[PDB]
Amino acid sequence: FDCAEYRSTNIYGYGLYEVSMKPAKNTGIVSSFFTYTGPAHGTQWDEIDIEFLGKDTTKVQFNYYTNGVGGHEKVISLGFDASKGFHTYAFDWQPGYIKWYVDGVLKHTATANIPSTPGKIMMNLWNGTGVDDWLGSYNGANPLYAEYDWVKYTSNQTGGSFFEPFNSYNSGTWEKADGYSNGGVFNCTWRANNVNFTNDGKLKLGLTSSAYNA
Ligand SMILES: [Ca+2]
Repeated sequence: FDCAEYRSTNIYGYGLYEVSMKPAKNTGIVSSFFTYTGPAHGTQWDEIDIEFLGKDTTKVQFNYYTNGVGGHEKVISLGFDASKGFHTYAFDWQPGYIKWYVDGVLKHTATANIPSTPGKIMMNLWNGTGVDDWLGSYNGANPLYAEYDWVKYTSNQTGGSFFEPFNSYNSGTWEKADGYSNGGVFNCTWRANNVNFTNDGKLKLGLTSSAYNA
């Protein structure tokens, strides 16, 4: 299977992160929005997530890692099927807390071990393996798509905030991952061809089958 990941070329720190998106629905996959940095960037592993388990798009899972330590999962019931339309998700990441919101309403707050290292803004869609209890077993359904209408970041004591509407590939600010696979539980290869932009200005990530899957 071929999957998709769009990520920022620069790094960002404390500030408010907002994304308007519509994840994909299907057992075995994840659609997400998150910050990430790690060792392959000579840092501790720090990440804040917003993930939709395709197995149940009426819920959202929040998590974060500080120095490679995770285990802060929090699943919340949205009260709607995220896969049916665009909603705004966000997290405000400050030195002493992380607050997550859904359509402007505070849904969860974390204060233990909040991360500090700026990371890149990443969005991806993939099928997993080896973690059937968490994601459900992937049944090869394809093609599947996750859509993003816009990303906005408001820096604290940082430099530049930005607004990205996804009208087209802005390669000066983002990159499409290509030709490698994260390995581990990610059971697909990232492909730049699977990162596309629709006509009405949405980022569209696709999950498709490869020759050996048919
Ligand atoms: Ca847009």
